[PDB]
Amino acid sequence: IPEWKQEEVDAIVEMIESRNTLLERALDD
Amino acid sequence: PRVELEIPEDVDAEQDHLDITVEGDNGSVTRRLWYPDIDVSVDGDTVVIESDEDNAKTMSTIGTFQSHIENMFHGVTEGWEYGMEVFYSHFPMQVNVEGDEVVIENFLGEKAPRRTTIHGDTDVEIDGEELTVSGPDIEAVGQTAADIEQLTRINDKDVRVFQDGVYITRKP
Amino acid sequence: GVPPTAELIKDEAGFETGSGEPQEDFVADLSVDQVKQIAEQKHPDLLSYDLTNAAKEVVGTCTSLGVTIE
RNA sequence: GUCUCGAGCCCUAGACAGCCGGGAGGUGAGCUUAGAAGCAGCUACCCUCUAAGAAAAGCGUAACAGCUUACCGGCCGAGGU
Ligand SMILES: [Mg+2]
Repeated sequence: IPEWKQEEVDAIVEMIESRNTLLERALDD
Repeated sequence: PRVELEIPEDVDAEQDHLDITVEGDNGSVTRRLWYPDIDVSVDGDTVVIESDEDNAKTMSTIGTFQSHIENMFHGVTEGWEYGMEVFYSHFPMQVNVEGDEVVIENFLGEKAPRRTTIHGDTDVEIDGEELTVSGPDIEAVGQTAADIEQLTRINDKDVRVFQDGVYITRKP
Repeated sequence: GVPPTAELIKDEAGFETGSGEPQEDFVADLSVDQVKQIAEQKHPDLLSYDLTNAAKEVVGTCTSLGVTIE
């Protein structure tokens, strides 16, 4: 799992609280 | 290996021996698909291309057989169509469809007409400076169009200057 | 409507021609307050939302000319 | 050409290819120059917007314009290199 992908999923989950696969990933969280 | 092709609802595909006939609203096309150990059959609503051998040579043909069958599906329904444009500089070229062959007169100023026979049930429709080769069999259509372009082949002079001729403008 | 960035710098600098080698041959000079004024001018030209980033953009051509800041 | 065997890296958090869409601003960087605006030359090559997008890899123009490359997103879906 490339580090940039894990770090991206974080930034997405961050903006949700306050690639389509990475968005779906952030949603599941 | 085994590849299954689901035949379209518009189509009908019967098969005897090594030959496969594909019928549709746009017509029919029969082909011989013969290669060592590659069995092509019609299992109700799907065409099956299979073999026990999986070597590079076998796989090559299996892929060729697939694309060939898919093209017949498209041909008997949507059809195949090539678009052409007749170009000339000094000498007005007279392109016409006389009988079962397209004839080109006064090409590059020549006295003798150049002609080529149309392959199969391929239809060649001409509208002034535009031509449209069409039919269900992509093999016949593709060649007929090619033949037309090849008909004005010039080997003696510099093509860059002597550009007269009918050319393939649109390919399917 | 607003003139190019490279020109707005040459006014409050007093120098016209740049340099044969940017940063390696310091020509003109500026200050923070000077850059803060040029940042107020360009709004539709710049894509930045804050005035902070507006300054960053202006300070991109500066150093790559010989415009030292104090 | 084809058969066999090994090693490294990539891949369903979607790989390789293809197709579509995006390929943006400060600004046509500065110097050189009548002009040169990614791309005659010299130096530099910095920061905003952002999911990407070079002070531009390749053609192209007298210079522009024009076409793609990088890079990003989508469709596709299994191995790929
Ligand atoms: Mg000669």
